[PDB]
Amino acid sequence: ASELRSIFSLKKIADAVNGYEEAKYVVFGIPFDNTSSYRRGSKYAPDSIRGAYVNLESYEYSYGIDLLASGMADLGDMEESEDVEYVIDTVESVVSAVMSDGKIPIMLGGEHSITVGAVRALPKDVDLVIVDAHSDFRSSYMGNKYNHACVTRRALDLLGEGRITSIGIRSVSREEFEDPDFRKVSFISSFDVKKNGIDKYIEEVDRKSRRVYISVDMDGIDPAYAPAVGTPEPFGLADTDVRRLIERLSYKAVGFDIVEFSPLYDNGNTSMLAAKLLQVFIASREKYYK
Amino acid sequence: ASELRSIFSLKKIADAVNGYEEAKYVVFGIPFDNTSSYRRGSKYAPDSIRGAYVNLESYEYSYGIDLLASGMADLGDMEESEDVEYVIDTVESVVSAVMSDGKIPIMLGGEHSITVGAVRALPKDVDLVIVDAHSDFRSSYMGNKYNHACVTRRALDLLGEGRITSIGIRSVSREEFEDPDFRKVSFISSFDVKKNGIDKYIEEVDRKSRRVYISVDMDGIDPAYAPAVGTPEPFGLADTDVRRLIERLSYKAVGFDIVEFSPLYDNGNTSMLAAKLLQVFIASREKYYK
Amino acid sequence: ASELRSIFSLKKIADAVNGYEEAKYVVFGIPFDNTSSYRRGSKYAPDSIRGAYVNLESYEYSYGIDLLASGMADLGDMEESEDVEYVIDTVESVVSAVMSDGKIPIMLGGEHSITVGAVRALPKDVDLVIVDAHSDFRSSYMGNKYNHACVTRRALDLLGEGRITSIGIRSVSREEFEDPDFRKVSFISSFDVKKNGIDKYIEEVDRKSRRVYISVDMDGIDPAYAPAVGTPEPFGLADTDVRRLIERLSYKAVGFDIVEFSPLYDNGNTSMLAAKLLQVFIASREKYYK
Amino acid sequence: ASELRSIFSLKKIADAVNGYEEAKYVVFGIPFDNTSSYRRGSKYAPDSIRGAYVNLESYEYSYGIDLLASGMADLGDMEESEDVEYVIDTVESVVSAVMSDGKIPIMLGGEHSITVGAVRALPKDVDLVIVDAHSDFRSSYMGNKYNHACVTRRALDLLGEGRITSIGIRSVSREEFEDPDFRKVSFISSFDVKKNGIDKYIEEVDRKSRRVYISVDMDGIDPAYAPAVGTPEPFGLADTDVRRLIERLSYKAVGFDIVEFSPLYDNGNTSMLAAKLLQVFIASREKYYKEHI
Amino acid sequence: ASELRSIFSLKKIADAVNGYEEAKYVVFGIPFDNTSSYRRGSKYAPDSIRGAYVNLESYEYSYGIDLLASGMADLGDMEESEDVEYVIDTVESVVSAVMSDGKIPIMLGGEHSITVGAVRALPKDVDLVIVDAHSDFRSSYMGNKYNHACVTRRALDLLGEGRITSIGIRSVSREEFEDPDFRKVSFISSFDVKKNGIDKYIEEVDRKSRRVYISVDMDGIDPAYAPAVGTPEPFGLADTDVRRLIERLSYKAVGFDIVEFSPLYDNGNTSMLAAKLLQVFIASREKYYKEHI
Amino acid sequence: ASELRSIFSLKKIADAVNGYEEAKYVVFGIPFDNTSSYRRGSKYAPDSIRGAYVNLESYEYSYGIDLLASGMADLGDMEESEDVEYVIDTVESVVSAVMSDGKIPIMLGGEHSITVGAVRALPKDVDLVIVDAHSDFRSSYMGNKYNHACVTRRALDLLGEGRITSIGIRSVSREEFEDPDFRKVSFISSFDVKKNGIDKYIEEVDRKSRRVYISVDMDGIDPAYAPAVGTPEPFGLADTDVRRLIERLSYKAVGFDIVEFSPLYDNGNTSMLAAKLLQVFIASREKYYK
Ligand SMILES: [Mn+2]
Ligand SMILES: [Mn+2]
Ligand SMILES: [Mn+2]
Ligand SMILES: [Mn+2]
Ligand SMILES: [Mn+2]
Ligand SMILES: [Mn+2]
Ligand SMILES: [Mn+2]
Ligand SMILES: [Mn+2]
Ligand SMILES: [Mn+2]
Ligand SMILES: [Mn+2]
Ligand SMILES: [Mn+2]
Ligand SMILES: [Mn+2]
Repeated sequence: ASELRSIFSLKKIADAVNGYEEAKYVVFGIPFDNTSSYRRGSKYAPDSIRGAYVNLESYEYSYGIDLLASGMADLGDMEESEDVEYVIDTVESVVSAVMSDGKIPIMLGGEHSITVGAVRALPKDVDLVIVDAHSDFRSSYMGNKYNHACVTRRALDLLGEGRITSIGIRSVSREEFEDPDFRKVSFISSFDVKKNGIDKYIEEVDRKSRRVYISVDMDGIDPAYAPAVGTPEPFGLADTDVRRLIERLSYKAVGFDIVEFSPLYDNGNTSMLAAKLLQVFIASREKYYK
Repeated sequence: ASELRSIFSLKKIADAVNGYEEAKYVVFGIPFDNTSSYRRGSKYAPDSIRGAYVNLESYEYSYGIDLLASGMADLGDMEESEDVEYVIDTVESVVSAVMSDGKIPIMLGGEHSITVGAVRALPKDVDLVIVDAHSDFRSSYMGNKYNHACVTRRALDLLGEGRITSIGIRSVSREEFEDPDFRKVSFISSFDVKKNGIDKYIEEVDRKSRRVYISVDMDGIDPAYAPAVGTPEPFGLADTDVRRLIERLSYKAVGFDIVEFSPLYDNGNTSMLAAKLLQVFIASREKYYK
Repeated sequence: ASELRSIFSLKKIADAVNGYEEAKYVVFGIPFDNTSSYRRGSKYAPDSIRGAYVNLESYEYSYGIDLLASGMADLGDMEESEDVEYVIDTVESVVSAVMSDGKIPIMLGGEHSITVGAVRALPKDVDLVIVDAHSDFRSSYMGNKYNHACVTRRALDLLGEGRITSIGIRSVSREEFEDPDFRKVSFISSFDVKKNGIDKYIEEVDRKSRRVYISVDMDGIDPAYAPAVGTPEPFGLADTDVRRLIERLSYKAVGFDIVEFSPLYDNGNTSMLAAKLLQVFIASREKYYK
Repeated sequence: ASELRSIFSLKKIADAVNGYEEAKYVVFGIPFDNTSSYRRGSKYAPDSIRGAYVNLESYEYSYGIDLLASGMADLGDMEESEDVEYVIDTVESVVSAVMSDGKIPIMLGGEHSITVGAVRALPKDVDLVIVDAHSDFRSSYMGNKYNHACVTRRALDLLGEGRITSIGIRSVSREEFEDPDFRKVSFISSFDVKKNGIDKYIEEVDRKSRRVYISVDMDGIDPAYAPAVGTPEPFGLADTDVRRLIERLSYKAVGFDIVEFSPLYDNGNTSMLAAKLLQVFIASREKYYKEHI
Repeated sequence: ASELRSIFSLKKIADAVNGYEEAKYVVFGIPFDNTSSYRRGSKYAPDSIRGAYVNLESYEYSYGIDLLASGMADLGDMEESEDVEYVIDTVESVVSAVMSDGKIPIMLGGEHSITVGAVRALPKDVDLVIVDAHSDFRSSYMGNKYNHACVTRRALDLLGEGRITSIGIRSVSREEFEDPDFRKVSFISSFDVKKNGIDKYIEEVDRKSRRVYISVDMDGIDPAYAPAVGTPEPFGLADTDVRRLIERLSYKAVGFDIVEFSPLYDNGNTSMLAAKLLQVFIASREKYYKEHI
Repeated sequence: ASELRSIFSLKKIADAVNGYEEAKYVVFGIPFDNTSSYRRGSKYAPDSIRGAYVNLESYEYSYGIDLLASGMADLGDMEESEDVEYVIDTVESVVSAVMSDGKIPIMLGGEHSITVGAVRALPKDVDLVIVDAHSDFRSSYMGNKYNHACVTRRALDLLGEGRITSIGIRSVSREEFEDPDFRKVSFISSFDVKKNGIDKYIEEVDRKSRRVYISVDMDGIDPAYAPAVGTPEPFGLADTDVRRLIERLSYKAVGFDIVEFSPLYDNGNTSMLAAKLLQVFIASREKYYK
């Protein structure tokens, strides 16, 4: 009976051996999809990342870290729901608790809008850093203020100006651009990165900010390195630009998330890049602290 | 921390609420693939069946049973291995234990050859009932006696004549047919079923056998109702023939298994039929005992 | 400029050569999708049906009817929305308007929930005829009484006992089976049909009803024939069982809708089946009024 | 040097072991497609059939015939060409030739219009038996008489009345149905079959004809069994219906072909049925000659 | 009755709001394919482009141009035809016509051979700028002069020397390379670009030509960015390289087209780049006329 | 009968018009696959490369070389086997025989493990050059020392220090990093290449080595360019980095293999890249010996 628990186990991130009590890093999943209009399937993103992860080594070669000894847990997934507001509420209290207990939340989702709940838990020293191809700055979309095209908006409301940066941007609504409050966020385009490099904007954030929260909207990355994103936008960042950003900023991170790609639209390469960025986050941080 | 175990959970069959201790039905998964030459992916079958299952109702309408109150557990999956012999050994001891403890093993696999381990645990009153498009009767295949094209062979060696029946058969090797021992198994073709019906051969088994073990090689079923099978064979059984067989024989079953289909070769309809047959098995049996 | 309109045209059903005024059958799409919790994509089915239509002939062989002279019209799609109530309200209006004008509404939708709007606009002497794998009889699903899992409950409230029949049903939640009002609807299982034939249940309707509305939730059909449906359920009707029903009730029908299949889950076959069901409705009816 | 030819071989039908001269059954591909409108990819069918064959046993259980010892050869594929007339003319020579030598041509194709070729080669006693969802009976299509929707018409031009049957049909253009010549061919609807059984229509042909040529347009079968046909038509024949047709008629068959499916549109199940249907033709024919000769 | 036309509409480019008469930019599809050998499905490109466009914003951030107020119209698609000459002749009339009215034709196609049409309509001052992985510069292919591998050749026949440039090329048949006439066209290799930057070659064209027509053969782009092109060729141009080409040249452009990709071969990313490239042409051109007129 | 052989032919590389005797480059396939534990399908890559080849021209533009007159040969495939050792033994023989005859072996395989056989047949003055994402330096994997995760360990045993260089490496298990013998191989990261360029590492080989063998494990290339590889790893080489290496070492090379990509995981692009790498090897070399 226990000899059976010893032989069989449910699906998990391979290196998340530690339970919650002992974990420095707490990986969890939020299967929410219900405001996405173009491609659907983000619901299934966490699970497919658990799938991809087996192909990965328990040791990170670039950083010289063994993830097996990094203290990761995987709680799994929350109930599927159709209600953005309930989903946001739950994220909020979950992120509170992890952070409160001296741990670092790593949230795997479907949609971007779950990040709103995370922002709600941010203290005043923490600044927000987004990777994204769109400014999610609409006042509302589809009669919902929590449509995943409003996340940058919701974040402004909660944090104020001189607090939020988003990088990769190359899709913006007119309604958004003409808004006065638009200038209250630092929007950095993919074209800017392609011209001046990534380190320049990584510098600005590393100077200005005591602590950070990193949210990765997968579609900021060019479709070539990430085909399965929910809303593809040509001319985007390189997977290495996002690696570099994470690499540099992870020592100051209170929390992390990866959102907005759909396992049903490719054969696994995107969920692979996702699982790998989850590695870069934990490995770069452990090297730093040693 | 416990409020978290209350919100998050790892992937499972939805109705497998009960732990091992309280379960009448013990679902587990065996991710083995390593002798399959044509299509690969059975490794991933159990997981995809967990996936499909959510679309299903917790109540069975045809049998009037609520699976939530049927006492199912899901232990999960065993370690992936390349070694048929190790995999077979482990299956053997697992099946022993469940049966020994008054419970009914329900094994989700990749390859058929894992059934060999199950047979090894069968008492003398139990007879074997297979659904399959091939006689897996080769003496050996690819320098392995445990190649999944030898399962009917291995089963003969263990059980003797007048013990094994396989239904759906429409692919047979010459080497197999010319073997003297071939007649020691009751091979029933799909063509026979299409002519005389299924109930006829279900009758023969229900008369002759005190108890049974049911093993479903998914490819016995016609490709139309099951596209993702590992080795497709046209002109095969109807999904309802297999339903009917299970429906009728489940009250005498000591154990069950579903094998030989690959989630990567279709969009989920096959793993759906699989998950549904898992239902028909438990529901038809609970109705009988009431 | 007018010689251009004669050289280019927008995507249409190739036999819908008549404008509204001069039409007997009015074809329109509803790209609504937003309560489907398994497979998503319904939204795109109208477009795809138009696409499949090109492979069909103008002359339906089995009825000596030429569809190019059947008075068909194609109005395209209604703007996408996330609001169920609002979508239903609009449907109610379009449907009422069209029947008032002595025309017949062929509604190509996404979800089944749009059928509610059609039900609202129905005269005391029209009964509802549904093909479906599920009873769709929930009082409410996922915080909503217009969830597509409720379309039959909603039909009941509008129409009362002895007006609604649903064929193909094999998936029922227990809450629905136990609700007292369940029996006020003639629920016919696919098992009943495979056993007693389809004509038996057709006779039961042709007798008891002066006029009808036909709703095809495409999953009533076995996944062998409609693999692209939103919620597959094995052991279903044959495509020829549905053809037969349409063939037989087409002369009494006031309207007709087709729902619940995501064209993304296959390579065209399902939407071809949907396009052929369309061509059947219009040819069997006209053949009649010859 | 020659040890290498012993280790490596080009791709073919695994049982096609003999050279042409020693072969009874000569399997060959014609990758032609350039008249097909709706789904394209027929060109690759013969290759995909060779690939699926590996999954099949060399011995056919239901006939008790070992295909390895049934005198099969595989010539491979013909060059691709955009010209219909050029292919049809090429087929005709290849069909005539193989029949002269008392061999049995099995033509794996793309489109159905390659069949026209084979029909030019037929003696007066041979009748044509077609499995198809449409009456490819159209005077012309897209400024082409040899367009793959006109195959039946071009067949009637060659054979005349009472020589041609086509089974499974369920899609007909009024221009064909209104032709006086339409009744000069036997058309059996997939609905006929589903109502009267296939055997009835098999019985008629067997009694009437002394020899046949069998042409299988893969879309005559219901899309559930052949999902990857070039022009799908629901409410078709059962995969078993076509098997029974072949089982019962292969002993009189002078030639055979399989056409109009496209491997790009599924994961292999359609080319697997196509390969099985080819086993069935050879095997059931060998069963006849082992029993009655 | 008329309330219904207010609720329902046929599918088109979401921003193509104006009728022809009031339009500056006239977008139209030509679903023609019947010369394409390797991957097929170009026919469906224009439809798939309209479908991806829904994912794009009506306002283009990098140019500060609202497309809804840029005078776009969408005529829809032309009948399908199997005849190359017939389509090319049809295009030529449609291109001439739209240019006469001082409008700007945006031709969404399948194959590249539709471009020939548009080239017949060009005035003497207009030069042709082609993005392509091959030199579709072949005297004939498969007994066809208007075969889609001969587009460049037929272009030279019409314009003569110094009038034509083609960028990104990395696949050439020796029969072309050995032609004396090969040097009468400017061919810039994708390797040239990757070495010297795209701007260099953009500078040359801008200085030389007073006006241009831009033809984008989608396979000139590296398969990483356009996976679903009809004839993929690795080591291609960056998606950004083509954007820069358009950005910089759309103010002189009398016409534009996008061709030779097939939506059947991916999940939408290629038609999404195709739709973005069309936004880029219109937007960057409007930016010029808002700044300098 | 002989006029038939002139009209039909079996699947071949369209420029391999010469028989063995008259050939300088000998192209052969090894459909071996049976130690790959993630994606399976390598086995089919030779066939697919032949298929992609049809889209290529006979004349390679960038080298003024006509491949129809380069003395190429295509021998087809070796019978499938499940035995690694045996496959390797056969490879060893074919490779030795071919180099002895002063011919160059282009081996199109499935797995990387076949390269071992080629390594066995190498003279004291030929160094090994590998493109790969992983170090492949395990002493043994999954109960086997000829697992494809070991191909570099096995290379070392045969060749000793200062003879083996591997470029693109970004995935290393810790056991390999810690083994003392690790440093006896020149391991070049894809990060090193993106930073310092590729030419730097090419110079390092062109100098230190008289002659070489080139092995392309296709996953060394970033999933953007070879999405169909057996084990994807993000942050990799550009396809042009590999082209460059081949361009530069082709004149010293004694053999050349291409491995580790399953054609099932894409729609042709990877095998096109593999076919183009083939055409590069043969054109860059010949251009040279002009
Ligand atoms: Mn976002
Ligand atoms: Mn975004
Ligand atoms: Mn089996
Ligand atoms: Mn089997
Ligand atoms: Mn339903
Ligand atoms: Mn329903
Ligand atoms: Mn035909
Ligand atoms: Mn046909
Ligand atoms: Mn071109
Ligand atoms: Mn091109
Ligand atoms: Mn590797
Ligand atoms: Mn390797």
